[PDB]
Amino acid sequence: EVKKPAFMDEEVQRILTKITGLDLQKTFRPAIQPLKPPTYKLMTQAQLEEATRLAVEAAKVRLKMPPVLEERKPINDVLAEDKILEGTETNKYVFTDISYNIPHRERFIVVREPSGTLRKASWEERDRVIQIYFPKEGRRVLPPVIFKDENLKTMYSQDRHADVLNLCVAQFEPDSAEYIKVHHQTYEDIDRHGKYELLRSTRHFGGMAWYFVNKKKIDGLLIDQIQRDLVDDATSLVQLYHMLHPDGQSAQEAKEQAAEGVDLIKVFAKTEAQRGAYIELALQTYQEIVTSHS
Amino acid sequence: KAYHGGHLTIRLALGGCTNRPFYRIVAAHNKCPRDGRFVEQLGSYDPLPNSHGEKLVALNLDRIRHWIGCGAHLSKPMEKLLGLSGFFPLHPMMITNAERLRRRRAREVLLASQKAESEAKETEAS
Amino acid sequence: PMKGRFPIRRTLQYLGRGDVVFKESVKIMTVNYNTYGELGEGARKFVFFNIPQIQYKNPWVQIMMFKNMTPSPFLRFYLDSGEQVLVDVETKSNKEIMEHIKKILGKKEETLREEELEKQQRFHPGNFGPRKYCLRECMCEVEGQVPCPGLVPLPKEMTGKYKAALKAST
Amino acid sequence: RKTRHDPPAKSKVGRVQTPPAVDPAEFFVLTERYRQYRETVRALRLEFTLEVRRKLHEARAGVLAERKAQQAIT
Amino acid sequence: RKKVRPRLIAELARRVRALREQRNQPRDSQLYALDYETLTRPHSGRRLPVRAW
Amino acid sequence: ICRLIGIKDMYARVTGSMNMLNLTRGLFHGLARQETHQHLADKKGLHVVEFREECGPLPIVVASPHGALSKEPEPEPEVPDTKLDWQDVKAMQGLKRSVWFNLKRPAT
Amino acid sequence: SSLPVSPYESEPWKYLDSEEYHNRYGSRPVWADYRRNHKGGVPPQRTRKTCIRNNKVAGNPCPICRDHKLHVDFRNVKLLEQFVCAHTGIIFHAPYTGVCMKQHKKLTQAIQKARECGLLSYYVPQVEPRDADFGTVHGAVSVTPPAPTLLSGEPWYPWYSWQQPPERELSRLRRLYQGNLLEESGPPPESMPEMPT
Amino acid sequence: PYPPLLRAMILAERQKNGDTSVQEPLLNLERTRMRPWDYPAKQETKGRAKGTPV
RNA sequence: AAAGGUUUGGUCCUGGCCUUAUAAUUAAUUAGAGGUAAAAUUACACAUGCAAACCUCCAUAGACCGGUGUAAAAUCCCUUAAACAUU
Ligand code: FES
Ligand SMILES: [K+]
Ligand SMILES: [Mg+2]
Ligand SMILES: [Mg+2]
Ligand SMILES: [Mg+2]
Ligand SMILES: [Mg+2]
Ligand SMILES: [Mg+2]
Ligand SMILES: [Zn+2]
Repeated sequence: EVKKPAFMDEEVQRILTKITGLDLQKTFRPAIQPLKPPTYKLMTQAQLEEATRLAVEAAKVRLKMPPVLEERKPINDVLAEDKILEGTETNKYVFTDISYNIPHRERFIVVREPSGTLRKASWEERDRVIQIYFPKEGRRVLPPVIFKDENLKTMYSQDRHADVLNLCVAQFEPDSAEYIKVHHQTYEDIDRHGKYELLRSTRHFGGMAWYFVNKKKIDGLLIDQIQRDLVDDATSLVQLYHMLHPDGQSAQEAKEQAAEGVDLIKVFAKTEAQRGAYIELALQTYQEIVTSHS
Repeated sequence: KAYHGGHLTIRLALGGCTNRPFYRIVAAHNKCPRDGRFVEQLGSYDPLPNSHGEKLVALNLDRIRHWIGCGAHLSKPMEKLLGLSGFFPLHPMMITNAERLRRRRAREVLLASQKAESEAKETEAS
Repeated sequence: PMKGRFPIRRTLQYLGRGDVVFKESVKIMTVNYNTYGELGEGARKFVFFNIPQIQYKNPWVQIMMFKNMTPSPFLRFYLDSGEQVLVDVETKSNKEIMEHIKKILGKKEETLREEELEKQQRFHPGNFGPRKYCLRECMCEVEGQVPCPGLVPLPKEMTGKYKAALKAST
Repeated sequence: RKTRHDPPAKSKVGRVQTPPAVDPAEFFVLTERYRQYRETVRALRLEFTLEVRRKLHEARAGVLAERKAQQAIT
Repeated sequence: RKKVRPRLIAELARRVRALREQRNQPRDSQLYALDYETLTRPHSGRRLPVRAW
Repeated sequence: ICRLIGIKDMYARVTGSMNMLNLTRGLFHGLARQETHQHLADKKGLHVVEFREECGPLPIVVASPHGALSKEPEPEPEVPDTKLDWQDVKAMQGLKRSVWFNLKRPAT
Repeated sequence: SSLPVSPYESEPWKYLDSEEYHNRYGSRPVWADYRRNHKGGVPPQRTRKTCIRNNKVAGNPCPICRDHKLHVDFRNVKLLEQFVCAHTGIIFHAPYTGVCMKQHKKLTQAIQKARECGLLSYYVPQVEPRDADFGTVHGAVSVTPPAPTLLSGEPWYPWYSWQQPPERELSRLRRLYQGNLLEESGPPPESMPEMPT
Repeated sequence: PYPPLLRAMILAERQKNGDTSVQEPLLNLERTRMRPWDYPAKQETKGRAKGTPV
């Protein structure tokens, strides 16, 4: 079977990086944090261009996309059932192995319940206790209150989606249900309000386009990419959609006509586009502006 | 102090404040003060239920195994913790005490039934 | 104004810029240089600029310097095995001398990194204790755990004063 | 706590031991639990003692230990 | 340093004390004698435990 | 004087004599003989670039030479011969400051 | 004993947009035109504990206390912004604005609560995921093969359960501790008896 | 058998190292067998009481 | 230190003293409750009670915990060897 493309596939990372874009001014926007007096260097045009190159190298490492994973499966394993200890304790004991050189997902965290059952700690219990003994800067032991739907909607009204996602990465694990819930809610709000520009030149753009492709709702991103004159991006998105859905009518139509460039986007409109009429209109208007002006 | 004689032991060192106990599992020479000089800290024990109702024990099982392999004795409270965790077998007195509690509650239940039967006799008298 | 010439040499940041960390075999480094001449200029700068940095990173190595004893400047290292490594530094820049000694008798970056990690093996984040040694002194500081009675009064039922009263009442 | 050179208390001259009373059924069961419990813990303490000595020998004279020593000399 | 000075009395005391112990060693007939009326050892005045009476 | 000029963020230390006239004459003397970034680019012919720790490695060009940009890199000595003030350096050497230093004060 | 009653108690944010606020304060912070009265040039490192005691106001009420309509609430973000550094995002210490220690604590809690609910913006650093590897196939997070005793339902070790002593051994103990014995106990209840209530 | 947690840690290590087996970890008690508590002890190394009378 | 006050008929320089900040003890005046921490004139003399036992005899322990800052430039850090009244 032809393997389903992955998020980390070298081809997917190429396309997702391209559509995301780069902007040294947005990637290195000044942080509102304690400040220090700036330093100054006299540089030639050769040295200045070299410095810009290193800045673009850092912007690449800065824009590294966070993992997109499937929801973890509940841990429900009972190590022992010592019924002799039933009724001798009122509160659960949680035992955490805190050996330094063990990966956190390979640590043994067990719970001795009042009934006497010795079981493995659940996912929510595992993450809480690992914060208490291996604290991570940015993460809190108890789930914050900013992730509540009412609080999240407030952040969306202020157009603070990149923060909602940066907070979701410091707090929750990539495979946790809360992580997937918050990300899918942020991506969904961007679509309805056409706020795709907020996450451009950010590490969160790749996951957003991935989510739309898998959910077959790239229509809005194509319309918005075209209206911003980013039609190379729109074509690459249609390539990614024809890669993760090979047996789709749209992918089979592009093979029949050997479509390339702007042709690929036109094929998508007729075949699988939820709102094909608008993609053609925006694509047509773009062609008219380009042809008329140049 | 300059001790002469004694052995290394794994025990609980009491910390915290009044009515708020907190324990540090440590490996220390047995003659040292309870909260004084130790060799290594091997974990912690919080005996008070937290917001989720969980008493939290942390055990550095790699260092604990190291010090038991070098002759370190265990205090009876620490042997009870290792038994509840599953790293050691349940201590004999953990089982015996649980059996005593079972025999003691059986008497209480029987006495209540006898009292209820005596109360039933009062109901019969009316 | 800091006294002397090139007062930057007497700053901790400058002293820490030295990169030559000798191998454990190195025990002594005798420096023979001439105060007058043209082919010994690099050696004079090496004594002026580099010897402080070398000593700072190698506190246990004996650096003894001799002046105007030979026609040409040279460096001779004495190793613990008994070997003597002679280096000729005439017509060589001070930077060139530092790079030469680093190659032949300097520890590699990989070796130095491993030692740093080993030094910190016994520090654990989960460990509780004084600020000098640990992040948190008590579990009361942790979020969700019962707070310290001093900061937050405990519930009456969790207090010995209250419990003792009930036992008398019983 | 008192030193060996301190005088004994006068309120405690009368003291004599009062050994606890023994339940035959539970005393015997408990004696067997201690024997079997201490056997298991001695087997585990021995296994822990071997991991300590194995790990120490690997570091002192393991494959990796020997190669690095000659690599430095070369 | 060099202001730490010998302690002749301390050295003399240790040796002298140890010698007396060897000279005046007790015998089993004295250390383990017993008074059967009180079940107490006369040497040390150590009363035997109850389960041994 | 700084409020009269419009300077909002600065540090200064005054030592020696506290003569008010000499402090005002010396203050204006120094503030009027400073060198703007645009001036420095013209004198040396090179770009003046700025590196902020809150902006990462992003190079910020604050002044470009008015005429011809040079191609000879400015000499960077291995060890500079700058004359350093003990007062500035002493802090970074880990020496304890006075109890009067950096006290909490009202907004200026 | 009659402190004035603010009309904006329910909606504190309204005051900061009203014409009355603009006339009194303009576009400068509410602490701009406040000065503290103290001996010496170096001021005390703490401000006064509180400006209001039992409906009485102190001589020089602090910026918050002097204006009763000003309300320190997490929803009144425009007021809270004035007490946070725009460039560094650090809350100013009490001497900086001259607020009393009581209101400074109240302001700090309101700012912290406003940030937690997202009403007041702050800088979120970018942090990498916790784990280098995200596999969940280790036994700790997976299913361990059930032990033979667990499948059968037996105790983990045989001595965990009560094993009736042999009759000869019970007699051996009755002789050894003759005269200091307790009533012999039989097998304990199979389960924990439900607590009588 | 091994204690419940210590048995799970052994089986988990097996899978990590690629050792595939359903063998049950077992402790060997032969090497560490305890004498009875009343077993005669070594008199040669035992202490003797001092010669100071009370 | 972000400094200020004070030499003179007056100015500049030099220079000390003092003020403003922070904390501990004692004292004057004054004082509701609750939680927590700490408790401290004195190596001067001490009434009284208690602070080390356990345990089938042998042994083990009372060499610890607790207290004070006597003596002493007394030490820190490091190397080597050796035992251990030990496990
Ligand atoms: S310091 Fe943690 S309970 Fe008080
Ligand atoms: K003066
Ligand atoms: Mg015996
Ligand atoms: Mg004069
Ligand atoms: Mg007083
Ligand atoms: Mg002590
Ligand atoms: Mg003295
Ligand atoms: Zn106030």
